[PDB]
Amino acid sequence: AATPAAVTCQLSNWSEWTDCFPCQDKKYRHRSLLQPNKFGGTICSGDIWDQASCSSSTTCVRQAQCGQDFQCKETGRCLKRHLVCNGDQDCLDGSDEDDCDEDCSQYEPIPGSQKAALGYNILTQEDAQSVYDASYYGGQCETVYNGEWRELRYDSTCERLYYGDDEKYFRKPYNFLKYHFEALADTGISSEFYDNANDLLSKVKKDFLNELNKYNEKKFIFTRIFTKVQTAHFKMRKDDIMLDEGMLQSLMELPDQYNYGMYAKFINDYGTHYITSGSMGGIYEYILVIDKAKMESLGITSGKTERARKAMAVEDIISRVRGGSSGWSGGLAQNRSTITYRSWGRSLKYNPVVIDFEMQPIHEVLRHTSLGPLEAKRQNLRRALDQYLMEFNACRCGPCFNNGVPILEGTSCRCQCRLGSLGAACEQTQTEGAKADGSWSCWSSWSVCRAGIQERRRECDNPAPQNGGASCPGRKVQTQAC
Amino acid sequence: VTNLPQVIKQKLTPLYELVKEVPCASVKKLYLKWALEEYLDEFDPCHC
Amino acid sequence: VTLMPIDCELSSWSSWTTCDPCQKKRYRYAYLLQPSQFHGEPCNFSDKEVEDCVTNRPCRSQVRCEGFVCAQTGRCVNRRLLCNGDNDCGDQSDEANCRRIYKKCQHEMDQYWGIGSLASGINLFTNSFEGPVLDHRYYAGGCSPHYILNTRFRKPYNVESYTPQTQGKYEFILKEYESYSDFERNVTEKMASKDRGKHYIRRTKRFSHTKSVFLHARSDLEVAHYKLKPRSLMLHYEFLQRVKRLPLEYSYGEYRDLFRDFGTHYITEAVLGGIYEYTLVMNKEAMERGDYTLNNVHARGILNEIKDRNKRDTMVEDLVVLVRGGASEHITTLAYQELPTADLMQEWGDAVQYNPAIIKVKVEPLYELVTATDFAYSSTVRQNMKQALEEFQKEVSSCHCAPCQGNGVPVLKGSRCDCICPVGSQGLACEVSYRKNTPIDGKWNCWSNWSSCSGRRKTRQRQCNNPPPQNGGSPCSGPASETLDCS
Ligand SMILES: *[C@@H]1O[C@H](CO)[C@@H](O)[C@H](O)[C@H]1NC(C)=O
Ligand SMILES: *[C@@H]1O[C@H](CO)[C@@H](O)[C@H](O)[C@@H]1O
Ligand SMILES: *[C@@H]1O[C@H](CO)[C@@H](O)[C@H](O)[C@@H]1O
Ligand SMILES: *[C@@H]1O[C@H](CO)[C@@H](O)[C@H](O)[C@@H]1O
Ligand SMILES: *[C@@H]1O[C@H](CO)[C@@H](O)[C@H](O)[C@@H]1O
Ligand SMILES: *[C@@H]1O[C@H](CO)[C@@H](O)[C@H](O)[C@@H]1O
Ligand SMILES: [Ca+2]
Ligand SMILES: [Ca+2]
Repeated sequence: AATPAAVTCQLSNWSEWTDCFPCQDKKYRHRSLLQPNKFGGTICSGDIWDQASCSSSTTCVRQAQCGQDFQCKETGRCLKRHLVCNGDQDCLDGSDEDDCDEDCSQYEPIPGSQKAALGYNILTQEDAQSVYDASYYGGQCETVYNGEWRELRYDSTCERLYYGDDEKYFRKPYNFLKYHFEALADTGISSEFYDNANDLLSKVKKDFLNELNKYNEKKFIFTRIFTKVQTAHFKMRKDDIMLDEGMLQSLMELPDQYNYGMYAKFINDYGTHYITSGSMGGIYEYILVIDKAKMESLGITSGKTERARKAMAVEDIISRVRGGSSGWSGGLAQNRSTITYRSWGRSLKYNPVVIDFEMQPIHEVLRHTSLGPLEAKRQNLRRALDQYLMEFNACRCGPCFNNGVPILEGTSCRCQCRLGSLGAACEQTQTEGAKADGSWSCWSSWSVCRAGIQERRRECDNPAPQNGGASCPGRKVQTQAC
Repeated sequence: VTNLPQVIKQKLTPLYELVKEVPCASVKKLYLKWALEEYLDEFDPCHC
Repeated sequence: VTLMPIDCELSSWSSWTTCDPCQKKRYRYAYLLQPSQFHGEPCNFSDKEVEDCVTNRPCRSQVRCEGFVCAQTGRCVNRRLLCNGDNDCGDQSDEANCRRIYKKCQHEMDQYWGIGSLASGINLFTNSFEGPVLDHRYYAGGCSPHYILNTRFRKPYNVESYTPQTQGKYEFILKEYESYSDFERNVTEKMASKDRGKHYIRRTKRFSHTKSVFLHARSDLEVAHYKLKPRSLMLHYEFLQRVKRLPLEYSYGEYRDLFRDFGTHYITEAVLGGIYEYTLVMNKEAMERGDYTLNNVHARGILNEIKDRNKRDTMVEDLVVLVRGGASEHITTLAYQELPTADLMQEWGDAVQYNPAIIKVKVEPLYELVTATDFAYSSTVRQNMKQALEEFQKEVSSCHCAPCQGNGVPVLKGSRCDCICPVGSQGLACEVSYRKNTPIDGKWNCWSNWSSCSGRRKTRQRQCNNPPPQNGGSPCSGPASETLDCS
């Protein structure tokens, strides 16, 4: 196996400080994530982004920044007038209910109201801070029927075994355009088996003798099992978005001039993407694959005799449950049966996961807000993201053995191997004949350009695939507007 | 089924016989008839 | 994989429309020219650009709310609905300052299940509900007692009938085919004299076996029927507000967003059901060859002997189950690989009563919602919307999408085409399989837009798409060429 490439982490030298912005009361500066560590080597003491206290060169702007209607002075939110004293808490300061009759809080927030409001990181697959406001209602009393509500209860005082009125309705957050509650499932199963044997002899004798024999026996099994279940599906709104208060202030805190640090920080805190639509589900996948083989040969002549035998068995088995209870997802993790599926399904009534979703890059959020166009900022946010998806990208996390996942944890890469310890040489049980893919080397920076030509480049992987291994979707060059 | 039925056998009256208490209902009865006759003239399997 | 991905393209922009007199904005749009596929990069940009205006043309936007303006939502409600003890405005506005409230519903009354789900329009081409168009929480007085089993329900004002219509089908097939063959052929020849002798032998076997088992079992269970009223409809306020934001000028991009947000057509009649499709498909084969020979001479003497023996066995099996109504505990156990014991099937159907899918549905184009009692300059908004609806169908129809491998199906959500892969093939284009070949089902390219007026023609081809490569299925579902009058 190849030797390790462990190196200590580097951040860059610092940039020069940003000036002391009013209301923010802060200077900022950054380091360019110059080279976070390869799979081995000690971490950076430092970090990408800095804030320091400073007094401003001019006096802070008043809440006239919201225009003709109210803004909660100690936080971000500019509000439509009807929200002040509506009977519900519209901002983090709560002043929209200070110094003054919605009952709609009778219904709990829709399952997934959180994870669909959270941003997302295509470089690490993690969530981020709230992008939408998961609990903003805009004064709407928009209720949604729970298509899974049906659950049994028994009453000893009157002899009824019957289904409970609990969970029947949810309050939809204003940021979800619809969230639908239709029940579905879909399962797809394959089995393929192949089984072969061959047996051969030859003999000659004269008065010398020679005799030869060959044997082979072989077996293969593949199966794939996929299931999806859905309890509801949803789509976020694409106009008049109410941002998270944390997002809103963290956005207003951004510079009108292009400086990478504050836009990179808002990207990192609010995510690379926002979830535009998704489906709320339980997925169970199970995959089971086997190979076996056995072979022999004999040779006799006059005299002397020789024999040999060789045989193999290998099994790959996966069981993975997304959604359900901690208990029953342990059941269905450990065993596939008419037992483990049914109770897992009962637990998806209570604890669903977002199983599949569609998304847009984070800068598109702004144009769809009530704030009016922010074009200078929106372009700075994009311009930073167009560096960020090179700089923070798991593409830099380097070689993973045995098909391990490269992911950047903040400032430091991991290779999550499916067997053995992480990083280089994840195997000692598997032979050097093991099969593993080639997968992408990173984007270049934007190359030097001409009136009709600019390029950005890739490699399918640095090495070839391990033995018979697969390869990338296939690219070398991409082009840009210069 | 005693608690969730369907219609199993049916005797019919032509739909036009229902038109009642709308403007021009008198005329609309005959016109819904000629329109049903013409609907049947499109729909009758004889075309196939 | 044999790929080089296709990145998105929208067109170069339209010219601007002139400024709208009532929306006080101007608009520019692009056609989607090539969808994202093979994970080629999106270019979506939310499909539009818009700007403010300084023009002073007259506007007649004041279509009178005769009843009461719902302060937040901009809905109007008739005066008998104020203080009915119900939220007719969406934001509870109508029930403010009630000197008394009068209730109507004498008992608790559930919404019929999924009745708020039916409230949303469909994108007919992805076959998807997109977002909310009619207010299925609006009750117009109402409170008429309806029953299903012993449960009691409230009917949304928009709905003509929700009734069980309780029907069920089961269709089952099992098939077996088998075929066997065995052949054995021999020779023997000899000579001797007193000295010399000779001998020869052959023995042989060739053998074959085949089987299929195929099973399909489908059940369709249809335990509600929905019909929406023909018109006099009460709109969901989020739809109503994009409709009040459409230009009277024509520029397709703003109209496109209504179909994205609220669907192309509204659902007018639907049968509401559960389906339980099960299929099990098996092909099995076996073969053998055996062969054995000798030759001998005697004078001194010599012997030759040979054996050659061979066997193969295989199965390919696929199973698919689809279930489309019920509750998650039943749904997973039905979704299990084994043919469902009739208790499961019972408890599943019992829950289909409480969470149906749409089985079959008849839909009307969304411009029949746009109405003079609801919008100013309505008839221009209709004519615009009709044209935009035709242009939108040309965008959402899948035909732009390059063909999937492994007989995969494209559905073209958003602005990306993703090939849904059947059982037995995998990867972005559905390339990756153990199998030799798969039958392909045909679909056309995008149709040519029109020829000239005075008799007009549209034409289609299948050049890559066609069934004959690797011996596919049906080529067709409609007319390979099309023509009409200009007026
Ligand atoms: C689950 O347990 C049952 C009962 O012991 C057994 O029949 C079945 O093979 C097991 N399945 C799995 C996936 O382990
Ligand atoms: C940031 O980094 C420089 C090197 O660029 C050091 O001199 C110092 O740590 C500064 O804060
Ligand atoms: C390479 O890949 C990311 C993910 O799309 C891009 O955003 C970025 O261009 C990076 O260099
Ligand atoms: C390469 O890694 C995977 C395989 O294509 C992708 O998710 C991504 O496109 C990256 O460039
Ligand atoms: C509209 O679209 C073209 C195509 O990119 C651009 O050059 C420019 O945005 C134009 O106004
Ligand atoms: C082009 O024209 C018709 C419109 O009637 C389309 O429905 C079809 O796609 C055809 O090819
Ligand atoms: Ca308030
Ligand atoms: Ca009311």
